[PDB]
Order: sequence, then C-alpha cells, then structure tokens
Amino acid sequence: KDTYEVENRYLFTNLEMFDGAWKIRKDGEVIEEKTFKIFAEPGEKRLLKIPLPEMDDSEYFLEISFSLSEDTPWAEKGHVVAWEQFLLKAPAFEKKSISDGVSLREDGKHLTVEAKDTVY
Amino acid sequence: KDTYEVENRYLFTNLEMFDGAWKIRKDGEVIEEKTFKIFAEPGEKRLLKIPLPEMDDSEYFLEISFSLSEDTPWAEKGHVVAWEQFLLKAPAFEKKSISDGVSLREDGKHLTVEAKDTVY
Amino acid sequence: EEEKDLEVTLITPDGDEKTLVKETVKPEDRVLSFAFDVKDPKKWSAETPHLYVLKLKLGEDEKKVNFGFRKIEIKDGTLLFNGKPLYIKGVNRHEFDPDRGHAVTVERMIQDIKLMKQHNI
Repeated sequence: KDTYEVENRYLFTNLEMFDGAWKIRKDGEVIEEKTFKIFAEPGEKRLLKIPLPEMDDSEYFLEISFSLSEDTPWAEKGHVVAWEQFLLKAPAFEKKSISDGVSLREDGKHLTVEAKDTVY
Repeated sequence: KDTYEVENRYLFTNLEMFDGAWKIRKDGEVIEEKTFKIFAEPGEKRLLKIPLPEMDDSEYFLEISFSLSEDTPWAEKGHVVAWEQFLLKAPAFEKKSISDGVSLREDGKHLTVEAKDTVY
Repeated sequence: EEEKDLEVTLITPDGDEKTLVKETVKPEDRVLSFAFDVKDPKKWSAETPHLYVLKLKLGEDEKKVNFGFRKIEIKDGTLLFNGKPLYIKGVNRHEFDPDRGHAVTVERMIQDIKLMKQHNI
C-alpha cells in the first residue's frame, strides 16, 4: 500500500527530467499532495515509499503522476506525460434502522405511497 | 407467512379438546398473543390464518402451541402437549461509520490500545 | 347549458340499496372516476352466479349495469379463480340454427346453456 515500483520505458531519457507528484483522495476530494524526483536510467526499476495517514471509514485512492519540469518546443512546464491510480482502502458501508412510517392509498387505476414530503 | 396447516396425529382424539394460542416475538419479547380453537378429527389437516402486524427492522418469530382445556388425572389445565415456531421476518442490520479516534503505546513486552474509557 | 344532478345507487343480490354518489355536474365532456370499498361481498362464479346492479342517473338519463365480484390470476404458472385452481371443462360453439342460419333466437340460446350445464360443461 505504501511501496510502489516505477519502470522507465523511454529509450534515451532519465526520469530525473520529470517532476513527480502523489495525491491521496478521500471520497473523491483530495486531502494530501507531495512532490518528489526519482533517478532511473532507461529500463531501470526504482522503489517509491509513500507515508500514509490514519484512514477513517471513507474510500481512499492514490494517484502518482510525472510532468514536464520546464517548457519544451511542443508543450509547457507542468504537462502530464504519465499517471497511475490505486485503491488504498475500500469504504465501510452504514445501514440504518428506519423507525418512521409510510402510508398507502389504493384506487381503481393508482397505488399512492407517501413518505416524509415525497409521494410515489 | 400468515397461513399454517395443522395435522392431528392422535388416534382417538379431536383437536377441539385443546386450547390453541399463537404468539409473535420482536427481538425475543412477546408483542401479540391470541387464543383459538380448531376442529380436526384424527388424521385431518386444517388451515389456520393469522393476521400479521406491520413489522419494523427487528427480528420477528411466531410460536403456535396447544394446551389442556381442563385438568386431567395426569396434568393440570394449561399444560402444553405440542408447539412449533417459525421465522416471520429476518432483521435489518445497521453499520455505523465511527469518527472517534484510538491511541496506541508500544513497550518491550506490551502493546496498549485505549478507546473511550477501555484499555486493551 | 344548465347543471344536472348525478346519482349512482348500488343494489345487492339480496335487494338492499345504497347511494355511492349524489353530486351536481356542470355540462361538459369529462370522465369521472370513483373508488368504493365493500365488506364481505357475495362472489360471482359459474357454480354461484351472484350479480350486483349499478343504477346510474344524470338528469332524465337512466342506465343499469350487472357486475359480479371475481378475480382471475396466474400464480407460479397455475390458473386461479377467486384464489382456487380452475379447470376449463369447455366446448366451442357456433351461433347457428338449422332454419334461421346465424339469426338465432333467445329461446334457442336458453336451450343451449341448460343442455351444456346438464352435461357438466
């Protein structure tokens, strides 16, 4: 969950040329962003350690991305060349006992069901 | 759920000699009781209709018993000679997201976990 | 142009009467819809053909309809009538008379029905 293996598949490019970033998303919204650099020659595999926070019953998702450190003839600083995402933790589902009532009215052509301020 | 078939397996006795009762139990406590008599000769099967209440997310169980209408040389009025139970509705189980924290202290020979006012 | 009174009376198989509806109605092309409850009604079957009567009056216009309480349904591939398994003991009939062709009389219709019931159809 905290350990990730990066593999450089460029023929003639070191991964040091790119700005690394990782983000953690709680139920879709983010909560933690960090930048990093990683040295890896063409072909090489390198490990990446990501400290994780204590996590409540929400659903957590990591996203790891590389971008352009500075402008290029074909694109501007920050442009994203590669990303991958992973489920950290699934969510805990709640189930709630409902005590409140529901009415019902039958007529020739309709069944009517009332609950709070909604009629079906 | 409402309709039950009684079979009289005595050789020489009519079920009319016995006091019929049914009970409903919500999470184990009685909430409804009702007496009844049923005419059935030796061998016969008879139907028994039971009106059911509207039921919340709890677990309901129906019991149907027969007892002695009056004393006998071998037992008193109200002695039970037969009974059977049945599930009416399984319960709806709640799951609650917990937002409160938990503390952790490691030492040489013990891990200690505090939550509310209980230490494990 | 003038408004007319609408009355709807239910008559039981016994013969007892009850007013369901009594209201004035402005003259217009409309469809009025009503729903009424009836405790322990006498159910229509081929064995026991109990009929009720509706009596409908709007101004001087008067009509009468014969209905019977009965339910047909399919439960798990089985055909029910009033909540009992139904077995169709039937025959196919042509509206035919050897002297009159298709122009059959009520006296010949009644003969047919009494013959069918007397042979368990």
